[PDB]
Amino acid sequence: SARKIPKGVIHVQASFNNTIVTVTDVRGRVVSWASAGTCGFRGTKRGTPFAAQTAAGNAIRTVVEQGMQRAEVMIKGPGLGRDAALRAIRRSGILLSFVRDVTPMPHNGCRPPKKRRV
RNA sequence: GCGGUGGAAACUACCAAGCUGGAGUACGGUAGGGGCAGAGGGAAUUUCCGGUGGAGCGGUGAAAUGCGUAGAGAUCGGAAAGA
Repeated sequence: SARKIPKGVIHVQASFNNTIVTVTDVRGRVVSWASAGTCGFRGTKRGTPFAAQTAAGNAIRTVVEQGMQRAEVMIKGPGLGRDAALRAIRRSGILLSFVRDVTPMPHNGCRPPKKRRV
């Protein structure tokens, strides 16, 4: 089990080739995580909006032991996995308070690597 | 062409004396990522230290090497580091 409080943050690591749908409490002990590599298929298929939908659905379908009402989602990063994930959470329709972005916006910190030339 | 000699004085040069628009300086402002030195800053990244949780994470045209049950990645806190 857990603390049994039905409010908790959801983080969506939407990568450029993957998604991770994790869900955790206010302190930060994770109650479940499920990614595109978690839900079966793996390779070039993972990181597509069907993987965001299935990974989000298989992520938050297992919080029915909690039955969280007051949801709040804190996504991160670029990729094709955001909008399908928000349509998945709104499909489950639980009390999504506010979604938000927490993406790392650097202030010219490190040099990003070589351009691809492909 | 060179030399001697007699004349001219506009121009270059010369002698002397003024002139100011050229150029500077004095003064008052004024704008500036001009330079150098000293302090201070916060994102981000990486690594380490803790709590969670458990199988992938990462990557690609598609894969693979890598890393991961010695608990990775993700998440929250704690430091430190250089750029």
